[PDB]
Amino acid sequence: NLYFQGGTMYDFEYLNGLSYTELTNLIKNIKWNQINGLFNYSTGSQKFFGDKNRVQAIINALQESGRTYTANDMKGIETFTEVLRAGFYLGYYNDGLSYLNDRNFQDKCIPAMIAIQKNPNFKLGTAVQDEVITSLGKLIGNASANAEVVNNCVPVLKQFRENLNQYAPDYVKGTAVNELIKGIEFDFSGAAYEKDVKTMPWYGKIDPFINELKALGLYGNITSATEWASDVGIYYLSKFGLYSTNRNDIVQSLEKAVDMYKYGKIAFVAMERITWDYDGIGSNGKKVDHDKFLDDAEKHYLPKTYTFDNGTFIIRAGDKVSEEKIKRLYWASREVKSQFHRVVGNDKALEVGNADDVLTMKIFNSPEEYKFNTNINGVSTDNGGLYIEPRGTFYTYERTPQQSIFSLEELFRHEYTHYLQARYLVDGLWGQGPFYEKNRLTWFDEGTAEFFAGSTRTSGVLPRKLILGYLAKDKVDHRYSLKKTLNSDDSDWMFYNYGFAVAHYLYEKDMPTFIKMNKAILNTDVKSYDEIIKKLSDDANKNTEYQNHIQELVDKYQGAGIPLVSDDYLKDHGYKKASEVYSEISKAASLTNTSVTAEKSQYFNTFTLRGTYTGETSKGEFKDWDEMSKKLDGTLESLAKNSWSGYKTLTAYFTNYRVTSDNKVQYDVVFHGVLTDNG
Repeated sequence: NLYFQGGTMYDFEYLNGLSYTELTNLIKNIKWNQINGLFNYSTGSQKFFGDKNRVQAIINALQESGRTYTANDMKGIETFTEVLRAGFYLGYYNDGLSYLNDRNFQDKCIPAMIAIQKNPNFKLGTAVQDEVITSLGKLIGNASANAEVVNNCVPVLKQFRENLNQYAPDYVKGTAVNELIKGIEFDFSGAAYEKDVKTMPWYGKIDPFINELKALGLYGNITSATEWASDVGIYYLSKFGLYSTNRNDIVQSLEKAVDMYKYGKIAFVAMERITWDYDGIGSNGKKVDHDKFLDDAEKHYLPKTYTFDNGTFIIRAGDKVSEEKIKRLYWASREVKSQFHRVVGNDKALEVGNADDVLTMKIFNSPEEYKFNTNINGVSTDNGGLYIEPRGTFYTYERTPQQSIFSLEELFRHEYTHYLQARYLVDGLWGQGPFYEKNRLTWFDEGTAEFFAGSTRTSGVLPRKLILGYLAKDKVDHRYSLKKTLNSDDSDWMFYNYGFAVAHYLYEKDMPTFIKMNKAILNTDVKSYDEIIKKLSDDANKNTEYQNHIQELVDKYQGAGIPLVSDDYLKDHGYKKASEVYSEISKAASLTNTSVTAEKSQYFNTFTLRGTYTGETSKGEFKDWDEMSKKLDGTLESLAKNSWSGYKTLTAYFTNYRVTSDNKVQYDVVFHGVLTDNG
């Protein structure tokens, strides 16, 4: 025990020495944080809260300041309450203060609570009055409540309701009511943990309170600013509704919430409350179909369906997403796909009968509307969009330039690449096999995505201006070495931008290593991949190359752009007899043993042409790849010189590089374009 302070910071050793009179008066005019280690379990605090007479003194003093507080003076009610909250907290966690855990002791706070409630100043209004309510709600949270106490909250709820449009948007006002409700609910739920809810002092005695929550929940005229309040109303209507004699009446109000706000946030909550709090049984006594409700909700937000490639590529979209966009996205998928197969060298899906056999894209009208996707489909919506491979489904939304740096096409070009990685490159589950036991592909998965997003029809892969722009930052470190980028647990957001630079670097400056790397992933050769990463990491030379290549990108930024699909794709091409197109493409590409498939879409038809290409004597694999790129891009360009508009829709790739017994270069070649001949 001590009998001196120093510095307006107070120790328990010192507080323990004071008479109760002196103590309670001190607490009235100090902030709670001024008490040192207040929430800490000490011999000091043990001694302080261990005295049943002292805490009772603290309770009595709070009861007195509850009787006397005014709009201008709070009479330390905040401090009194924080001190008590500390009592109960330590009593919960530490034996020796366990008498503080007993609900029977906690009830000793009720007379103080009532005192606060009977004060004519127990109303929302000024900062003091509001803080008093906030403090009360938190104390109930740690202590106890009566049916009597709860019902005294009724005027405050009415006052809030009657002033919803002013009060709910106010942080302090809104926090007060929320703290009060949440506080009471926490105490009540705690007391009934595994006990029969029917045997509670307050059960059936809180009808006025419940009725006050119905009114909030079923307010109707919500805005963005006031929605949370009615949300609280519904959520806590369900919670307190448990202490009503009429179950079916409570569920009726919840079902009304669903009808009143539909496919908005509060209907989802109300619906959750029925299944979780009320056994998913309605007011009529029959099982509410939660699954149908979610299906109804998805149909409301995603009413439009667009089908491509014989139903293997489906877009479900909001009513406001442009049809032009839909088409552009399809053609964008085609551009990225052709570049991807070129580099990777495989177009045959790795597994049979996976969900990605059909690609599905769900595009909400807006970021606002997008949020209900987590509700509807159980996925995070804290993103610009998301590909879920086990579902073969991409979720995103249409967006304005102000809403996102990325347009919808760009984001799709990026995410689409993950669909390609998972289907055609990485065997088994994406993110969950041998290649993921160690953290080997983080740079690669994200880097190749940014990279392939820049695919074009006839120019290969180009850097996107936006990523080039990012690279324009601090040269002096901050810039990653080759070794750092390849070997990421946290890193700053720039990590992905350097991953891109590596991918681009390898593509432009070192195709041989790019191909070797992809073949390793493709063949599931974890050892070859690790060896390649090792050589690159250990070789200071490749790093210097990479460092200057970063500079080269930074320089290219001035005149760069975003590779996006051409308006040419949307043009009315008109008729062209199918057989002429095939012959024309076969001659110009020198294809052999060709075959074709025609596919039906929502707005057009398409064909896929497959042929063998065999050229002259091989100049090595990587030189072969380079020339094949140039020879093929050249064919696509010259074909566009023809009068038929449809050649401008063509995309092409090659796969399965090999050499003949006579060292002649040999590839599988694929062309894709619009088809305008029915027969």
